[PDB]
Amino acid sequence: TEFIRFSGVVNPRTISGSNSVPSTQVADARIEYVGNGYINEAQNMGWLQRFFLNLSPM
Amino acid sequence: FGNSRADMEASGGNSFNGKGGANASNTFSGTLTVTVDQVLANGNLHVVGEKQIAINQG
Ligand SMILES: O=C(O)[C@H]1C[C@@H](O)[C@@H](O)[C@@H]([C@H](O)CO)O1
Repeated sequence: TEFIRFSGVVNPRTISGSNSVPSTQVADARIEYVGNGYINEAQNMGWLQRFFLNLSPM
Repeated sequence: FGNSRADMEASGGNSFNGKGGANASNTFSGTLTVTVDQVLANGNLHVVGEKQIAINQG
């Protein structure tokens, strides 16, 4: 599953025509596009590799 | 000058070369909607804004 969530503050004067406003005109833009399942799990580093990345010298 | 008493031969050289340089460039091509923080005495507005984006894995 994919979750696309948006949050922000919109001035009720930049809304143009068909109730549409570009995200660049929204203050406090919070945009999340996350996924689940093994497809998302395959994009995680892995505990040992993450530890080496954060601690291993060079 | 009967012998090599006056016979003379000499050479000398002195070469020096120094160089130096430095560069610094930066670019930014975004658009961000900010919010007023306070109104100054002269009418200038203190604007602060923030936007968080979670594409995936970070
Ligand atoms: O007239 C001199 O004073 C010289 C003539 C060269 O021969 C010179 O080299 C020296 C030599 O050392 C004598 O042994 O003598």
